[PDB]
Amino acid sequence: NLDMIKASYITMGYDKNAAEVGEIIKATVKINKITNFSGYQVNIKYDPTVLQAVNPKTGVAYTNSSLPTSGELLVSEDYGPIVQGVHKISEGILNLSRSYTALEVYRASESPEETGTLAVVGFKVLQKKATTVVFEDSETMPNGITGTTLFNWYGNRIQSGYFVIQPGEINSAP
Repeated sequence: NLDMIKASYITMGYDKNAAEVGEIIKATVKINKITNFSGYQVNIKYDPTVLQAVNPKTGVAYTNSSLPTSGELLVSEDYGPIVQGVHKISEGILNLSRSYTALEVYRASESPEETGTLAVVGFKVLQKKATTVVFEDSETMPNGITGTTLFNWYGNRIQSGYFVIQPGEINSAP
């Protein structure tokens, strides 16, 4: 299962599938063909006993309020992006949101951002043990599509029409 694909989705990709205790894998949240996309909320589940959420480009441990590192999308300052992280690190739960707020300015450009990366998080290996990270619904995302909510530039929730592609195993027991 690889990308280069016509269907609309959101996924997570790894820069590597395998790593030693203490090494960091960068996990990138990214989307494909989301119509008039203007923001995301995602809820991420991982094994805290096995993986530690860190900054991907420094290595410093995330707190319950750490920000994701930015992607290619949602960084145009003219459209007023706001970003927030509300985590439960001891349960292995990250919840990240970033949206444009100046939607009228955005709509006026007639140039929607529909495909690209959204967010980069780091995962430092604490045990070289078989482990998976998932998008997963939360009690707090009543409307979450498998732990995801995406919006368009009218401020509407995208209610269907895309796939949530789970990222696949880390350090798989061969």
